[PDB]
Amino acid sequence: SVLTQPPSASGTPGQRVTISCSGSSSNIGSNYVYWYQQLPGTAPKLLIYRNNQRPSGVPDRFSGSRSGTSASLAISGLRSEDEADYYCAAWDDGLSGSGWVFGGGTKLT
Amino acid sequence: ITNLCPFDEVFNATRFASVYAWNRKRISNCVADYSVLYNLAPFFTFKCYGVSPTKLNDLCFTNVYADSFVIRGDEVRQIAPGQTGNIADYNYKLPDDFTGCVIAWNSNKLDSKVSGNYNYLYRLFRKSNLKPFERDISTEIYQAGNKPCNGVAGFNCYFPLRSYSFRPTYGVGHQPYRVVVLSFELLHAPATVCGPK
Amino acid sequence: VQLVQSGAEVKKPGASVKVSCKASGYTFSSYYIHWVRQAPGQGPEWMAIINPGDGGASYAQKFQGRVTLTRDTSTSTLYMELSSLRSEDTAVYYCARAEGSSWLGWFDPWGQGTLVTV
Repeated sequence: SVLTQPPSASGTPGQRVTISCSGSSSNIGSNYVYWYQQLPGTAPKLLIYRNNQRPSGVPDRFSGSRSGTSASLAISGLRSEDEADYYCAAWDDGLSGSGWVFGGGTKLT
Repeated sequence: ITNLCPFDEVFNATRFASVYAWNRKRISNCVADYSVLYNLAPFFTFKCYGVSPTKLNDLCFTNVYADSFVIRGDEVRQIAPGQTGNIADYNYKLPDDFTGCVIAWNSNKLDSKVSGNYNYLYRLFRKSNLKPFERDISTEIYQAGNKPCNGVAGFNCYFPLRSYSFRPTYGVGHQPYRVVVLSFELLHAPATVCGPK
Repeated sequence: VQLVQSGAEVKKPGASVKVSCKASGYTFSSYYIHWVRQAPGQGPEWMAIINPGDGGASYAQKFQGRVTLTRDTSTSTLYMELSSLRSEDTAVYYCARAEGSSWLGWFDPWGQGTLVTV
């Protein structure tokens, strides 16, 4: 597939907003789901490992899970420094080609 | 009346025999619990011919055999008896009155490799078909043309064995799939292997 | 403990380009390398897999043939030569880092990136 993602997600400081990638079988159902965070004017960075506890170090406010054919990431404590974009990564195992299909693009306020 | 069968000694082995050199096994004088088979999700090929799996533990057998090999996805369909293909006519085939059944699942996380893996290979050129449940080992040079060629290969004299090229970035139907096929002789001799009663 | 890229500029259409990033730090022959290129206005894409030493690589569907990939040990460099450039392939080049002897896993730190436009 293409791992359809919401085009943007706005919010207010102190509010908890959740972003969630939408997928299908053999892409979210079978293999792991990751989450990568990119800041403007920098290089892409990883945010999570296998859909579970934090990778190495971050406030516990960042967490998420996966159900069925979709996965969700819960974000609270919105800051002006956290304004960025987030991507999903997972294996594909599709027909005629199987790589690292990423997500689309989301805007955070 | 004993402890258990070496079921995990085959399904969980690391090295698997190639197509043209499939190996048997003597599973006997043990106690078999078939419930533990239902553990891996991708049992997309567990269709069973001789007996129905649901009523699989209320009777038992005389002798069983566990073959095993690694093939590609496209030919997973042609393991059932009576099929026609380049692997069911020259490398391995089953008899018409087959009893027992087949277990297959995908394995593209262990038997595959980024560089590749030229360790599994079949036989494509052969003199003719082979009888059911038969093995061949000879690597004699195939003589396609009507000219005497010995040892030296090339045009009209080919090498019978060709190798797979497994790679992670392939698609379904080209990735390696492991296959184990059993064989049951049902109630024609003293019983040897079964589970709880 | 970090990866460093190179510099590049604009290249004419219908030509070939060279992409390379020097590596320093961890062991060179025990960690796989991922290639990803990121185009503006969308997400990034996966390119190929590398296995240092024996230079075995595997490519995806939409990028087979057009991509040449090479590695060695003494020089400790990765060669990424793209061919038949078109105006659609204006994107930044990222050489990534992997779990180690396994193509499936998380991503260790990336590079600073190299941009080429057509």
